[PDB]
Amino acid sequence: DPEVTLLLQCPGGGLPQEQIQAELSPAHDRRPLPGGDEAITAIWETRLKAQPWLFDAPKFRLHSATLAPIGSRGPQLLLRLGLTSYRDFLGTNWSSSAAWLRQQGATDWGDTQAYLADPLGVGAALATADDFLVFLRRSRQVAEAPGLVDVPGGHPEPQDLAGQLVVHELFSSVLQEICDEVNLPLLTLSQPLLLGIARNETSAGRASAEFYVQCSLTSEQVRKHYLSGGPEAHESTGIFFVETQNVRRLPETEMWAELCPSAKGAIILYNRVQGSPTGAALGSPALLPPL
Ligand SMILES: O=C(c1ccc2snnc2c1)N1CCOCC1
Repeated sequence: DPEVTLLLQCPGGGLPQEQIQAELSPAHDRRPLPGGDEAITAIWETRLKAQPWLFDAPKFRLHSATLAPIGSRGPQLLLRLGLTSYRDFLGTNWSSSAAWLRQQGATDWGDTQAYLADPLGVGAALATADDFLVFLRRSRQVAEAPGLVDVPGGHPEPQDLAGQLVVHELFSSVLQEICDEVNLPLLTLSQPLLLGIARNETSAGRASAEFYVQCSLTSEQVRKHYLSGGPEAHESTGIFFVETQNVRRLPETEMWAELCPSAKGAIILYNRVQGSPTGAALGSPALLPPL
C-alpha cells in the first residue's frame, strides 16, 4: 500500500485525551518557498477568479509526534503543531509541482515536508453496538478521491497551557464531524481513543490523526439517523457497514481498491491497535482463526 505510511502506532489499545501533550509553536510552521510565497498567492487568485464563493480557513500543521518509552507513567505523547491554511494547502500539497517542493525541502532543510502546508486531518473507526464499522461513499463529482469509500472525519479549524485546549479541540472535532455527517446524537458516542497517525502519499505526505469511537446504537439505528437528515444533511452519497470480524481481512477484498488513503490508514491502525489480541483467551485458535 504505497499511498499510506504509518507515522505513529499508539500503545495500550490507544491513548485517551488526558495522556496527550501538544506544543503549538511558530517553530513548527511551513518554511517560506525558495522563490517566495508569491507562487501560493498567484494560484489562490486564479482559483477565486473562477470560484469567487470560495473562502480561506486556518488549519493545524503536523510537524512531528514523539511517543514516551512504553510502560511509563505521566504524559505518553507529545504533538508538535504549527498553523497553516486551506490556501497554503492548495498552493503546496495540491500543486502539480508538490514532488519538486519535497526534493527542495530534502536539499535545503533535510526535511521532505519543510515547504508543505501539511494540514492535520482527523478520522474515526466508528463501531456500532452490534459490532460493525461505519463507511461512507464519496460523490463522483468532488475534486479529491471522487467516488471512493471514506470513514467519518474532517480537517479541524483552530479556535501544555495553550496545548491542553488544542488537544481538547482535536478530540472534540472528531465527535463533531460524526454528529454533522452521520447525524448521530452526541450522547450515543464514547470519548475517543487515539489509535495513531497515518500519512497520505498521494497528497504529498499530509497526515491524519485516526481515532476509535464506540456508538451505543446498532447498525440499523445508525442508518435511520443518517438517512432521516435527507440528501442535504450530508456530503457523502451513501452509508454501509462491515462486521468487525471481516475488517481483519479487508486488504484482501475488492473493497480495498475503492478506499481513499486516509480511510486505509484508519482501518490498518484499527486492525493493529484494537484488533490483534496479546493475551491467552482472545489469542486462542477458536477466537483468533489462523490465516
Ligand atoms: O473539506 C474540504 C477539504 C479538503 C482538503 C483539505 S486539506 N485542509 N482542509 C481541507 C478541507 N473540501 C475542499 C473544499 O470544498 C469542500 C470540501
